[PDB]
Amino acid sequence: VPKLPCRVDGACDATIIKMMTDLNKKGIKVASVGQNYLISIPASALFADQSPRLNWASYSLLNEIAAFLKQFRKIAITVTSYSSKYVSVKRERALTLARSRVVSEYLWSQGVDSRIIFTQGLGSDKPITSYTLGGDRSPNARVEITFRRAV
Amino acid sequence: YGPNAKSMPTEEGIPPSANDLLLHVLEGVPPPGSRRLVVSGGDARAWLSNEKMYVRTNLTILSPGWLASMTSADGTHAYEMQKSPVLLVSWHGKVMQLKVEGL
Amino acid sequence: MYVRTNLTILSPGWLASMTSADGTHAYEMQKSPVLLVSWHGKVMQLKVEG
Amino acid sequence: MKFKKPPINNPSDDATIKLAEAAVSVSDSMLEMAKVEKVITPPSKDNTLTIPNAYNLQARASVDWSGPIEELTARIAKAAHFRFRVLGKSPSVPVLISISTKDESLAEILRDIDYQAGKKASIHVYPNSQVVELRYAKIY
Amino acid sequence: KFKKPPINNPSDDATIKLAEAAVSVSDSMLEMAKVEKVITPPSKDNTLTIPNAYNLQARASVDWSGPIEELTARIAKAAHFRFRVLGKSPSVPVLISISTKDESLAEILRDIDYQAGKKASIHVYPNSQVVELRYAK
Amino acid sequence: AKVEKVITPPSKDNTLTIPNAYNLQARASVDWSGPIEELTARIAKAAHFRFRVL
Amino acid sequence: KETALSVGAQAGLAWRAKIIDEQLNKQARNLDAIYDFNSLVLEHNILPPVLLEGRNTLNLADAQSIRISDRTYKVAKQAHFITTPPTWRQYLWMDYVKPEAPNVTLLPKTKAEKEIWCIYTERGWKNGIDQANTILEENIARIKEDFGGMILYRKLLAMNMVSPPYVSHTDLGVTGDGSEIHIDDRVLRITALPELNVNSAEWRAAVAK
Amino acid sequence: MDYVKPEAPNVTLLPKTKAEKEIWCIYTERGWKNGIDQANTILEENIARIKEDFGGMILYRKLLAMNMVSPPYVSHTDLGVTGDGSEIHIDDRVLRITALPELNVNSAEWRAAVAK
Amino acid sequence: IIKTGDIMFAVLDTSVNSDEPGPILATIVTGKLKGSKLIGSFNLPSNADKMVITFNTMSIPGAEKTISISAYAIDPNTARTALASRTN
Amino acid sequence: DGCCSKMGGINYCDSSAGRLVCNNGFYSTCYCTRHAVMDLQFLMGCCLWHGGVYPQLNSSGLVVCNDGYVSEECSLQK
Repeated sequence: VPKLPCRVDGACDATIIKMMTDLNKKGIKVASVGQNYLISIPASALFADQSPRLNWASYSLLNEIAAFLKQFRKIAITVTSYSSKYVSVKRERALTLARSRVVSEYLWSQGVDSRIIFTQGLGSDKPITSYTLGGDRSPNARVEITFRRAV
Repeated sequence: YGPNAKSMPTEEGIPPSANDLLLHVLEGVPPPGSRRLVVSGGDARAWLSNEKMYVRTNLTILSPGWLASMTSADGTHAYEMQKSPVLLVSWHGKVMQLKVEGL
Repeated sequence: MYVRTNLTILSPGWLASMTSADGTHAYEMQKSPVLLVSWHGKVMQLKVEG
Repeated sequence: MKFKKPPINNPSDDATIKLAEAAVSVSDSMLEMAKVEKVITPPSKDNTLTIPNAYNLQARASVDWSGPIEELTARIAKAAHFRFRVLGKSPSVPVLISISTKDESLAEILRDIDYQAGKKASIHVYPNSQVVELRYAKIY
Repeated sequence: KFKKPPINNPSDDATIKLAEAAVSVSDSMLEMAKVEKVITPPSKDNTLTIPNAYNLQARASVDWSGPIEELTARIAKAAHFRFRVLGKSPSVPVLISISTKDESLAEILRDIDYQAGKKASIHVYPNSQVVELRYAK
Repeated sequence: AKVEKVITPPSKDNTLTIPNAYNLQARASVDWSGPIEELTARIAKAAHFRFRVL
Repeated sequence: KETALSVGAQAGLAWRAKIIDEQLNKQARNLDAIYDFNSLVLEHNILPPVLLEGRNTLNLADAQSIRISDRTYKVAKQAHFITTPPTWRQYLWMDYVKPEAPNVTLLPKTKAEKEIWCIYTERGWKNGIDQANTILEENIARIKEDFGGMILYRKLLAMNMVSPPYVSHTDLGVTGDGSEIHIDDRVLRITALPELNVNSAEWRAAVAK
Repeated sequence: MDYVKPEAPNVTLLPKTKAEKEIWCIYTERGWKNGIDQANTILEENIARIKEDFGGMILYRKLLAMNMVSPPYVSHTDLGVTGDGSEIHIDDRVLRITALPELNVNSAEWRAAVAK
Repeated sequence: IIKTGDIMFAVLDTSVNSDEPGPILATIVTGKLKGSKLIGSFNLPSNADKMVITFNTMSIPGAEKTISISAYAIDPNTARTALASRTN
Repeated sequence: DGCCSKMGGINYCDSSAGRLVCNNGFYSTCYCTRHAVMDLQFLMGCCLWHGGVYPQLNSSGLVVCNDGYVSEECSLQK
């Protein structure tokens, strides 16, 4: 029993609430439905203009979201990438697939725990808002991660 | 066969099917004459009757080898095996070790 | 079917299989028209019939 | 700006958790039992033909009885102002009916009663003669 | 002012799961009873109808445990009806036990025939004021 | 393992295809462990199909 | 020390037993509602027997010798006569007795003794808690097994896999001497026990919709 | 490797002065080194044993590829339903192996190989 | 079966002075033997700094038997062989 | 033991989960029952992956396992 862990290691729910509060202060969307979690990031704070090149400052927020994702115990996580319609459906589908691939590879490089990482790119097929005035400044240019906290 | 007979014939037969106690293990009923054990590691129950570990769970055991397995209709499983303080299981693609006391 | 021999059987499988001390075997199984008989490390086939 | 999932009840009990965990399994086994038995046995007749509805039967009731049938149907006959009738002899083993329901008709109460009794007794009604009859099971 | 909540209400997840499962098992076993119960048509039932003549409307307090024929002849004597038999009585007597404080003779004989079942029958004629017993073959 | 494993082409696979008839699209919950003939006669009667065995 | 451990165990076990008996007394009607017995009885008041089914059984007898059985069925408890339906109280109710004998030979002298007495009482309380939970778990597992055997007999009887019980009733009229008389002697014997058919004809199939 | 923390500090004779305390320290260091080397030796023997096991396995696989050994063979039987009126078994199949693997003394059944 | 030299607890009621012989009884209050009682006697030491009780006659309820285990006594929570009295 | 901090505090232990449930509507991180998934991949004890420690009383310092393995590392040597 003293050898048995009373808590799961590296768990503090106060820190969980603190970093969720700071995430919503930063404005990236965080949602919990029962035991399922979905996080959405705008692509304007991550990439360049319609290109899968990563800004050097974005790795700090990548470290923060990896530290958040370290907390839960889960088996499978899924990343999806949404963008705008630019030239062809093929172009933005490939761009979303590449962006999801790169962020998934970085997340596997970081020490997050899962057995399955699924990555999908969808482009501009499901707009969350009909306000399609902007390009990459439009908020539908985004990346989502979904999982379920299991026990 | 004479009283001075050198050898007796070799006899075999059908091997036995299963133990009757395993069905009570599937129900979770401990067998008579046994005693309860301590399970550490998750959802599993264990007993010792006749120098054999009897374990009711729904996971899949890996390391020490078991002598008999029984399946329910709901994924519940019963294992009759050797006595061992440690167990290895696969949960959902993750490897776990189980500590058993009372041996 | 009941069989008395001094060789082994591979494919059909007995229902009972006894032997004496000197090396004579008596096997018993269900009736199959074909037998796979092993002797001296090698395998041959026997066709039984009524 | 805090966060909270909706369902927050009173604190629970582990033994009740175990009871519900057993009960859902028993309910599933009994439910597939009922489905497969319904499949293998098509129905034949409905008890509405034996006991039909009538007037002054629409007064309602909520009951909780877990004893012999006779005092219960005597109370029912007293409420319905219908003449009691008994056919046959009661067996040595009593007939025990446990009922926990609420707000249903007298006709529905009696139909549930005869369905629960099954092969031990039966219920007939004659509103033309305004009588209610219990017939025992003639057996052996 | 204070519409009070239900007292013994299931305010726990275990309690609502338990009560819901109890509801399910009650309804499903009720359906099991419905599909297993066998009934009879009300036209083909082997029941004695009531000829409702005025001589059968008398009341009595009768307890009896034994054979049928003496009781039925006594009933016919009390109701001023002739009584006759048909067939052959069995070697083992047909024994019927009844007990009543206040009952009319027509439904008394109806329950007598209900106790008799398969081995005997009674035909009552109110035109020629007779009651006739008929054994089985 | 790749040079060891040998499997069948879909040219000569002896698997029965779906007949895609109208009446054969029903849902069922079925548990059985026994002889095949009574089960398939039951299935043919439930699907309103004539059944024979040679 | 050890005495503190034992009295803490006794107090915790009795406390948890009273708590769980209180909860069982409080939840009354849904309990026996979900655990019916009188609905499952037979025509001539005979308790139905108990069945068990295992699937995919494998026995390594030794090296070079394995045996596989697909489905195994067991008659566990044989059917017999009965007078009253069983209840849950003979399977789930806990014994209660409060130990009201604090025979103190180890009187607390110092606060260190008092505090180690307190923590020994704490772990005895916890041991009584888990012991009562274990007993209740074994009880509910046993009654689940009993109900499952009853419903398995019902299913295999409906599926034409078991033989029904056969009971003969013999009826005699008056009997006895001139001092003792019985009105109608009726003696019924269950000649045939239920059993599992083995032939290939009795098997019945079903299909849901 | 099996690990149990030891809890047996016992002294027969304490070192009295600084010189014998110093030699107590250096002999403790010598024992520390000896225990380290002993554990390394045991671990190395375990490594050698498991290497022996896997090498024997792959040697059998290569020999069966070379057609130097007999393959194993197993008889299998199966019956209908069985058991008494209380207990029954639906499908009862029994697998007993008969032909153990062994070397073949005749040389002509051995196929050579050539890489590229 | 009782292991050689174990420790039980009892309460004595029949008090006596160290002057004249008399049977003194205690009552076993815990352990495996419950309801058992024990009659015995005393000894007089040369110096009055301690006192022990010669306990020999033990009676156990349930079965009509009378064992003769010889045992002595110790002061609880002091674990010494003295006596609770005055020496002046 | 402080688990549901910056929340409503602990409500009750889900025994079917073996996990605490806070007054805030979330599953807590601390464990309550020992029938739970703690990722324990390291433990002590000798004669492991064997028949356990043989409980016989031996004069010498060697300790054997019940399956025939010799636990000389758990034993002491001289």
